Amino acid sequence: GWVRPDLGELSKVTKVKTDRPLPENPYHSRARPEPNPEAEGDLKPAKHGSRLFFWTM
Amino acid sequence: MLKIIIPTTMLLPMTWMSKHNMIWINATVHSLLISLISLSLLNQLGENSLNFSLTFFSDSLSAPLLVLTTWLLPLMLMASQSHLSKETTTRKKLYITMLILLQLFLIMTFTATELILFYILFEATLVPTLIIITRWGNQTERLNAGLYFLFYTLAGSLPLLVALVYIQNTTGSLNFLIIHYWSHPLSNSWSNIFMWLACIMAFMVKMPLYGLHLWLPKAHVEAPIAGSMVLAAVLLKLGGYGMMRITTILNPLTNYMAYPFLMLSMWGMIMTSSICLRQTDLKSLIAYSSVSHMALVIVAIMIQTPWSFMGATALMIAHGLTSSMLFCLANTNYERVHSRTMILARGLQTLLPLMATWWLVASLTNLALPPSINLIGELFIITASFSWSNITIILMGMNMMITALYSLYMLITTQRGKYTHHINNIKPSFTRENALMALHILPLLLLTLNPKMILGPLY
Ligand SMILES: CCCCCCCCCCCCCCCCC[C@@H](O)O[C@H](CO[C@H](O)CCCCCCCCCCCCCCC)COP(=O)(O)OCC[N+](C)(C)C
Repeated sequence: GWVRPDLGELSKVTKVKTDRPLPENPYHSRARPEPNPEAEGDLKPAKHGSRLFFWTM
Repeated sequence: MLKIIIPTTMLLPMTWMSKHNMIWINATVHSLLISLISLSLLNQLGENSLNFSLTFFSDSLSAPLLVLTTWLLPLMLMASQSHLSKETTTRKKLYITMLILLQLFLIMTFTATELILFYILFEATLVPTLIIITRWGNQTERLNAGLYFLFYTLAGSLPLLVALVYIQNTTGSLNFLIIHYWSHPLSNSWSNIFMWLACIMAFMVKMPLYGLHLWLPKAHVEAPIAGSMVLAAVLLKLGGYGMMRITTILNPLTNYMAYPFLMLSMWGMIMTSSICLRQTDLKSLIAYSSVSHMALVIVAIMIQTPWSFMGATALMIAHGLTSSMLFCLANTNYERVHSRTMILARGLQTLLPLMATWWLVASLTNLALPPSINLIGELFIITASFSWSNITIILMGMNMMITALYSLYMLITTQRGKYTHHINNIKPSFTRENALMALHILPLLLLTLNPKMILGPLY
């Protein structure tokens, strides 16, 4: 009683019932380094301007 | 301080929009008015200074130099009126533009609260003088002179710039006030020795120092009359002003480092005074005399005592006026004879008596006759040097004797004796020339009435 599969049936993506636990870290990755402080705040004018040599602005 | 700077800038549009025959009159009138305005910076304080703004400040070392700088421009215009008569209107206006630009650069240089701003303007002055020398000079050597006058200066000035920026990386400021208040001792190290040399040599080459003085006779002999006037009166004093300003951060290394420069100055003043005795050129003689006087000023600044600084200020002002007068007298002779050789036109006292009187007064003030401010500066420097070491009196006395000798030699060669027979084009002196000499000489004899005005901030 074997019915031969039709065209494009064995290439389907199918689902599997498994009790094997999902590997939580399959890549064996380390801990990612902490990001940069990403500072945030409100802009204010430069203190005494450019402060380049004799320029007052 | 803008009440002086803005009118000087307005001198340019007023010059360029003037009529073809009104440039000299307008320039002279408004330059005299600017001098009168600048004369109110002489009201100085015994406290710190006249700190107008963050960019410009006034001092009792700065104010006499500023007044002299403003007063020199009208005289330069009067002196240049004659030999530029056959000149096109555009080129006369360009000459006046060069003079005005030089005054503006000098005025901003002398106030200049910043050392980098001071350096920038101190070197900006180099361009108009170079153009004046290489463009409106008569001889073929002017170009060569300009080259010398340029590269010497830059040879000393590029290291200074490096040192300057280096200092701001360590101190954090180049403002004179913060530099003075936060000064710390300079250790006796190789790095500090080379920093000292970089700080000093730029101002030393411009005095000029005896070893590095070769550019000056070339530049003065080759330049036109106004160029010679401004070189001898103001541009030589930039080195003295800069040294007095910058030696505040060079202690205590100045005690050791000053010895070669002190020896060079004390011997080269004798050397140049003796050179003046054998000189066939008036302009060259006056240039060498200037070298001797500035050698004395270098000694004063290196000794670095209150009396030294007072004498240096007085001598700088007095020499500026006297040397400008001497160059003007020699130029009046040259515009008649076209030779510039001292031995050629002789016995001019018989033909031009009032100009002979002007010659006598200029020679007396170059000779440091008391109570002229020339002798006030001379005597203060000599007393400070005597306290520094009692053996300096030998060299100072020799310098005084040789100075009297060549001054009276120059007077006697040109004014006394018999007139040259074949010279018959000697015209009576003009009102312009007599007024030029008077406007040089009356300020000196007036300044001897109020010497504290030119004795500097240590008075
Ligand atoms: C040419 C026209 C005029 C131009 C300007 C001339 C003025 C420039 C002169 C430079 C001033 C002197 C330079 C250094 C002075 C320091 C004293 C030192 O030289 O003497 C001894 C130093 O000993 C020897 O001199 C070492 C240096 C020898 C090498 C220098 C070459 C000598 C002649 C070269 C002259 C050429 C000058 C122009 C170059 C272009 C001291 O013994 P010491 O206790 O150990 O050192 C103490 C200093 N420390 C603590 C910083 C180390």
